Amino acid sequence: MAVQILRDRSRAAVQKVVLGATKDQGGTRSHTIVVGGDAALPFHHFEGEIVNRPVIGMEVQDIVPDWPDVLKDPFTDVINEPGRWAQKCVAEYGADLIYLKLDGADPEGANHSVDQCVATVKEVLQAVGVPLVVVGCGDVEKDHEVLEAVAEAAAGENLLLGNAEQENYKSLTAACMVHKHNIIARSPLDINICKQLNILINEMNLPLDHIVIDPSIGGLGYGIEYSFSIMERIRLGALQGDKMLSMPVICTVGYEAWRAKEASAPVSEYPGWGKETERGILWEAVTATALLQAGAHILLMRHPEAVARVKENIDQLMVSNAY
Amino acid sequence: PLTGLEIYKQLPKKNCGECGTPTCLAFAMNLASGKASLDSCPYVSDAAREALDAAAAPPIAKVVLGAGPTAVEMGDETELFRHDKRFYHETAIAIQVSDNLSSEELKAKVEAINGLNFDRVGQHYTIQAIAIRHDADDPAAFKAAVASVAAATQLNLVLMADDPDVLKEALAGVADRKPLLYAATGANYEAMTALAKENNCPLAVYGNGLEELAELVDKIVALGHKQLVLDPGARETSRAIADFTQIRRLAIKKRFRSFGYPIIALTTAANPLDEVLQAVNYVTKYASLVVLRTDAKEHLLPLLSWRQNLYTDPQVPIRVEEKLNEIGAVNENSPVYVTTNFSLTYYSVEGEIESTKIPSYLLSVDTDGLSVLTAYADGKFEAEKIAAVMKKVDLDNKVKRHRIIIPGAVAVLKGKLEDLTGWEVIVGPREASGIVAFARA
Amino acid sequence: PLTGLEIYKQLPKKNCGECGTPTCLAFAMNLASGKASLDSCPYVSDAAREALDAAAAPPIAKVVLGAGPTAVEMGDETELFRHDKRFYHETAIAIQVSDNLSSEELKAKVEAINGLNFDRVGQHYTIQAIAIRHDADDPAAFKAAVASVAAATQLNLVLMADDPDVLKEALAGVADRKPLLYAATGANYEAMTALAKENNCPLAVYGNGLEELAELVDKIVALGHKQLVLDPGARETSRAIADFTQIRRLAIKKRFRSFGYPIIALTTAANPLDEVLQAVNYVTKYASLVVLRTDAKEHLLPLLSWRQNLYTDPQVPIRVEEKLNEIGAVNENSPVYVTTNFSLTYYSVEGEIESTKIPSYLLSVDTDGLSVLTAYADGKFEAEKIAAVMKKVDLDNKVKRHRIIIPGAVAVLKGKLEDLTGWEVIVGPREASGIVAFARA
Amino acid sequence: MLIIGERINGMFGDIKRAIQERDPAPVQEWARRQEEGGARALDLNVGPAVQDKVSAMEWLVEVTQEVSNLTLCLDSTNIKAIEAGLKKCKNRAMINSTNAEREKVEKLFPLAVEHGAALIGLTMNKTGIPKDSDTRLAFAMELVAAADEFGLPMEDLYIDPLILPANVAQDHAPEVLKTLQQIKMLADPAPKTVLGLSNVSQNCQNRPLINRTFLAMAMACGLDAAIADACDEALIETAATAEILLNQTVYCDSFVKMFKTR
Amino acid sequence: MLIIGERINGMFGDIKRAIQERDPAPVQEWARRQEEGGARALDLNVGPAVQDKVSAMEWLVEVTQEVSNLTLCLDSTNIKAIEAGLKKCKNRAMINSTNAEREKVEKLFPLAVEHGAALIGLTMNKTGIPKDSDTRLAFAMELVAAADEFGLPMEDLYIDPLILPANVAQDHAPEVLKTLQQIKMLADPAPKTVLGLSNVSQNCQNRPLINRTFLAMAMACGLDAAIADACDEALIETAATAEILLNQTVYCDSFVKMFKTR
Ligand code: COB
Ligand code: COB
Ligand code: SF4
Ligand code: SF4
Ligand SMILES: [Ca+2]
Ligand SMILES: [Ca+2]
Repeated sequence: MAVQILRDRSRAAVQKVVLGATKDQGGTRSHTIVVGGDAALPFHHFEGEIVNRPVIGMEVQDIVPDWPDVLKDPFTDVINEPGRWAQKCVAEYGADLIYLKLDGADPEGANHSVDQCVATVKEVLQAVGVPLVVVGCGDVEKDHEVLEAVAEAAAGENLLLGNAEQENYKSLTAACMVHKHNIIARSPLDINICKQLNILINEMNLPLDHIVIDPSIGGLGYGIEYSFSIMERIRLGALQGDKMLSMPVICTVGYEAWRAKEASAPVSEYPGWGKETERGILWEAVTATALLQAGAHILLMRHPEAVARVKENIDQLMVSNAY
Repeated sequence: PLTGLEIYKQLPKKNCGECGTPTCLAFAMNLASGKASLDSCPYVSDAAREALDAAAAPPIAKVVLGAGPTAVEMGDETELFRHDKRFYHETAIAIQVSDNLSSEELKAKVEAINGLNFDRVGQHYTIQAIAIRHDADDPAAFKAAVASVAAATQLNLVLMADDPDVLKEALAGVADRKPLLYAATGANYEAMTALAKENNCPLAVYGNGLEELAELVDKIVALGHKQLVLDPGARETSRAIADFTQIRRLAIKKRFRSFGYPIIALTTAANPLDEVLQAVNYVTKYASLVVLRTDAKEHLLPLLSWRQNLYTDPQVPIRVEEKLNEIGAVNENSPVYVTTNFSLTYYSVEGEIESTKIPSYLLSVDTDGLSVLTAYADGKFEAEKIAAVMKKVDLDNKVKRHRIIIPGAVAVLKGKLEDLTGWEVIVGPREASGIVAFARA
Repeated sequence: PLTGLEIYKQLPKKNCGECGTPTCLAFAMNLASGKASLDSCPYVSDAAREALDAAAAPPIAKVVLGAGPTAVEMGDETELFRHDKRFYHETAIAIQVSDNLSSEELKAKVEAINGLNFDRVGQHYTIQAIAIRHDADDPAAFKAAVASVAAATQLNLVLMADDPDVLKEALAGVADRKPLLYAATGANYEAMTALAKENNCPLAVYGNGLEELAELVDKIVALGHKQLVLDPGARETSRAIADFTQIRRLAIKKRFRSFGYPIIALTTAANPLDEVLQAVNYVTKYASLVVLRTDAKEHLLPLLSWRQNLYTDPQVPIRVEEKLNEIGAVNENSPVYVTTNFSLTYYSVEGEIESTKIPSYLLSVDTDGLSVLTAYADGKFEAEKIAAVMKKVDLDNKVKRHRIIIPGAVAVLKGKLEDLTGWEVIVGPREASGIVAFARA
Repeated sequence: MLIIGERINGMFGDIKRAIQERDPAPVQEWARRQEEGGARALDLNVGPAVQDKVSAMEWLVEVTQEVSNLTLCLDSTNIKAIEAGLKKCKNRAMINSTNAEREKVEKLFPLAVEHGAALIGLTMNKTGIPKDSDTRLAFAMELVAAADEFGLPMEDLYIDPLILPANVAQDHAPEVLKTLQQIKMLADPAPKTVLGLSNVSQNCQNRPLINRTFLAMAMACGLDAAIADACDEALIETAATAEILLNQTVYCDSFVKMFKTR
Repeated sequence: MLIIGERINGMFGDIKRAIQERDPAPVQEWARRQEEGGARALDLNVGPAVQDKVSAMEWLVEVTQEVSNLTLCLDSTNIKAIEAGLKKCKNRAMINSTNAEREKVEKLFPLAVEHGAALIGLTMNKTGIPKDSDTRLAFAMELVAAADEFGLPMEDLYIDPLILPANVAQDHAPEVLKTLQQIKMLADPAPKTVLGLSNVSQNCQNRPLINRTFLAMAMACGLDAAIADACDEALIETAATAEILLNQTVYCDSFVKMFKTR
């Protein structure tokens, strides 16, 4: 009789990407964060090692965000000061990373100068001691000028520059190599493009341990399952020896969740949905929670309480369930 | 669909040929192929019984939670991942309630439970059952609780009482319906099995770990009852995911007949917010029926949303209704944007325009829920098709000034679409994200 | 294995889902696959026996003629063409002797029938049975006839008489070796089947056409006698070739259970030479038993030779005994040819040498019956192997020289060989056809 | 293997313009270029570009069989357009295509028996293309049951398990092979099968390499017909070589040439 | 798809001369180019000429692993040479070959378990190579049972139905495919399958065309490994493409390059 624990042995594992660098490593950060290294399905300790837990990065912009009034409330005291904004996310809210989303670099909007964007990055580096994840605004020509200058000045800090798509990865990849930085590979919900993108970036002689996958996740109730399946298929392939899918998975759960009506719409407007306070918190929390079971290593969040409740989830999921 | 080795390994290995086949090993070949029946060989007994049962049966059995249109189906699954094949039966949601509570608070909470149904994305989310637990001192408080709730709500039920005598006395007036019997234990399974037997109700099976669960299940099954739901006794979410996976794995990948039944999960997180997130990990990891304690609309919405998404067939695309969708103010002086009914495409556009801040009409042409470019290639998106959708709206009367905006990706259509629809076609940006720029210009 | 159509057709049309499958059609899919047992559907009784038979039963059943070492297995065939797969059971040749002939004329013929055995090319050919017909006016003559044949021969027997009552009295003594009761007709099948049932003997079935044959066979099956050999009634060779093909085709490709039995043919050609050729057609056209009226040793050898050739397995190659075959009256100065034991190869050589009238010694090296080039490629014709045969074969005692001729195709082998065998190796022409000119020079 | 030429389709630039201006010359040329390639059948589709199908379908039928005698295959969804083409067909015909829905079955099944033509049946329904092969077989079994219903010879029934690009829907390719493999076992005599081979390499790098590779894999599972590009010499060779490896045609040193000159 | 390099075989000229005078250069070089082609395994054969099969086998092993970490496939009928080679294996190896003969099974199966190596089992005996797939499946069942009998990992058993030339033995090719496709019904988990691909195009015209065609056809039936020419670039692309069409690897535009540099 007896009960035989079916343990699926993995042929390979997901890469280990080191974030940030200390004084001895030519950086100025307080500590370093390592992601990936999983040897099985997400939180399957009984059939593989999960050496490093997933981390959570909070979004910080060089300008004030256009986020709903509900989301702006917990940051009202430091929302217009990037240096003070980052310090609160780390000390008060206990973030693992600082997601420096430079929306102010947008030529149409704030139109911050190249010297201003690099000044904001350096400001955050002097504020907190955690590793940074700096991405552009979304303007190809502008980001090519911004991310290049940021990488050159913050060289040694081992930043994680963001978003290097299929048609546009040439300028960003070269910057990461010269100044020793990591890079994010973003794909429009396509594992085929995702795999092909990691090849082109690697073919430029950039190590595979310096790449992190952005599947362009969908928010809860907005095609989150399309990204959920992809993140799983990526996770399977990483264990099956596919080195091109061995990169850790990053998720922009903050942007995709708070752009939904169900996250910020008042209770008086939608009585059937309930109070918009905790409904918005859980909207970003469930989004992150579901993707954690898909293979999310770095979660880019916004709301404080949302981060706290997800951390509690991670705190319990890292408890070894090994038989 | 049965391996020849699995068949041969059960055979006496005599090689007598009384089956009409020289050896057992060759007879195993003929069984996998289907050359002869297994009833021919007069030898063996329990070997032939298990073989027929294992070969011709699903990995996860099906146990219905009651009768009527309100009844839901649990178990019956063949996959570990949703991308391999669609997940069939959504997670059964049940809100728990204690019996030692006052009647006024009981009815007030039950009344709130009946309102736990939401409307979003043109979809309807609903719960399934209510868990009545026994925490009082008097066994007469439990029967006064279940009968009270069953008089207010019409949803399914799940009875939670240790002593079968206390349970049956509370079950008798509700045994004709659903109420799941929670739970059978290695000390009182005998009485519990008999109650679920005569009353024809599903029987929950409790166990301390994987081992005690498997040992108890076989005993209950041997008594004749096969309508069971499994409980590995996992109280922690990490211990849950591990145990919940094994039941799903061993039944599918190993044909373990002890774990060939759905799983009932119990939330243990004190904080209602932590419980919801803990419930997300359950509805994702092969749990069939979860029991919640928090009954807030603020909490049940994100849970029931993820449950719907996960259990959607990856084949069929999520689609919205082919009916003009008013954005913001409208007022008869607004932009009209043409798009398709694919839910993903529609909301990409809906989302972008809410952003624009200009009240807009959005016409999602019925393309069977396909993204316009895919529908385009199908030819589903045609000048004839889009023109006809303009008419059903009878929009031109609706808008004082006639125009419509086409997705930039099918810019080619605009002359032909313009000429037979009689509407000025402006070709918009290829990505809905540039809608704001178009509004500016 | 059966087909999805075969199941659905036999299946009713209720669509009641009692089997666990929504519709009857979808249930046929689960049967052809093996997802569920067919016993769930309570409908019909013959269909359960029809489906069990058709799916399990071979195209043609096997009925044995005789008992013990002298028993011959008829039927059991699955092929239309011998190149698809080999024909399994050879034709049962039988000789006919009329009863009206006097006791001295009845003994002299059977004496010659026993002498119908042949030895050719290292193989032995024999007949199988003797046919005793009834042309006499008195019924009692048949009992004296069969008794006269019973003591004379030990081969199988086949009795031919219309009346069962006349047949049973003569069957009494010889019913131990299972004779072939010819034949069953629609007018007397009731008494014929009953007689063949008690003695458990193969019952020949006659019918005027395929229709009357199939109808009558089914009548006998219902009585409980399956040991049947078919007779379409075709007396003409063109009719027989057509009919026998149908019996053979319908039983294999259409599962026609009425024709799922071996065939018995009757040579009707008056001229003895015309009869043998008519028999050649039959033994080529699926006939399992042909009755000849010729007892000449000249008329049986080529007929039995063709039967041997036709029923040879193509996959399994014919082999010559490894050894030395002296061509003509070979002296101690004549040549020695090395070759392989593949019969085709050896007679190619034997033919060329005898044809040129060259007395010689031929050494067919065992290569498991493989041709010289293949033996060489399969490492089966090493210089080592040929050298060993030179010593193995005892050819040295035979000749005063020590010279051997190698097939030109392995010309290198000969040079290598000379050293380890101690024989002078001459490389001959690549084709045995040049042997005459090689020996002349 | 029955190679059905796909080039005469209303999606191409030349064919589209040859319909609006009614130019027989390009249509006739492709009807001959595909024949030289090795195609013993031609697929006629009017495409979405043309306004009317009844006139366009009938126009293609005439000009195609004007210089060719190949078995014509009508490709459309419109029932009237299909029957309109069957009228002017002086040679053998092949209707393409139909699904398991009765509304489509009742209309096209007797239409194929009437002219004694072949009927390409899709293994799909109103909702969309099935994922698992078990569902593809389910719609296939219904096409077989409907074949024995309307009295249609099984060797004229061409089951189409459908094929999707190996980039967006790679997980369909092994299911199609499993479908084809089990199609021959679900019915005896076994129905024929046909694929839109060129669809498997849509938006894929090195299309011809993917096309001929899947063809060999499909034939190994039992593929009788295939709607692909006949002007691809590399594709014809694989189609020819696969016949030898399936022992369908007696081997010879010039086995490729004999298939191209069948 | 596992590619085992067939080039290092004694039947070839340059290999035989290299063994006679113990020249590592041709043996080591071929080990490189075959790995450059995309082979993850190397088949070493001493040849018929060499008198000392044992010592020559050990030489081939000791000089091949010096410049290659690929899985060595010991190709020898001599058990003594097989075991001797396994004693010199720096890494995991493969045994070629074993038949369904009980006398060989009891000697080679435990030998595979002892060294924890793979085992290639031929579906034959002393009689020779069968034709009918039902016969090949019989010997295959014994090999599967023998694997479980001696406690051998089922995925370490590489069943070989044996392939013969498509000209003189054309009727074997369709039977081999029917053997591969029906092999899955022997165990759960099912054993792996291997083929000596180059044999199918012996003495045939345009061998590379026949080789890669049959390889794709065999993979659809369930071919896991194949001993073929790793220097044939068209063959490697076929193995890569057919691997994608079976959904065994996530598709990308550079799928061939991901196979060669895997
Ligand atoms: C949001 C949506 C994402 N796009 C998608 O989700 C589709 C992605 C994708 C891979 C295509 C390639 C790619 N990934 O880039 C490929 N398919 Co598809 C293989 N497909 C599918 C998927 C359909 C999924 C669905 N529900 O639509 C299937 C596998 C079933 C599929 C099938 C087909 N597909 C087909 C084809 C050809 C294509 N398919 C495409 C779209 C593509 C580009 C692939 C290719 N390259 O060849 C083909 C179409 C281009 C062409 N004709 O050349 C086809 C015909 C293949 C075949 N022969 O079978 C077949 C359709 C018929 C059939 N079913 O048999 C897929 C997934 C795709 O984009 P969208 O364009 O709808 O919206 C988008 C939005 C967001 O940016 O803003 C814009 N926008 C949208 N609406 C509006 C606006 C903007 C403004 C201003 C408005 C006012 C309105 C803009 O248009
Ligand atoms: C009479 C006989 C006919 N020849 C034949 O019947 C053989 C024909 C044939 C097609 C070969 C090609 C061809 N058709 O030309 C091919 N096989 Co075959 C694929 N084979 C077979 C057939 C075996 C048939 C048999 N029972 O032997 C099989 C399909 C099983 C077969 C198998 C093999 N085969 C193999 C091979 C390689 C060959 N096979 C050959 C012989 C050939 C030439 C094919 C080719 N290559 O072009 C190969 C050998 C040449 C070489 N090494 O280069 C092999 C090894 C394939 C493989 N990769 O394994 C395999 C053997 C091992 C194994 N079984 O696994 C076949 C049918 C052939 O010729 P013969 O040479 O034996 O006699 C002949 C005779 C009549 O002209 O006169 C000469 N002669 C004979 N004895 C004497 C003399 C002359 C003189 C003077 C004497 C004193 C004596 C002369 O030698
Ligand atoms: S009758 Fe039973 S025990 Fe005897 S050989 Fe057949 S299967 Fe084995
Ligand atoms: S039980 Fe029989 S009659 Fe009823 S649906 Fe099933 S197959 Fe049809
Ligand atoms: Ca076929
Ligand atoms: Ca396989």
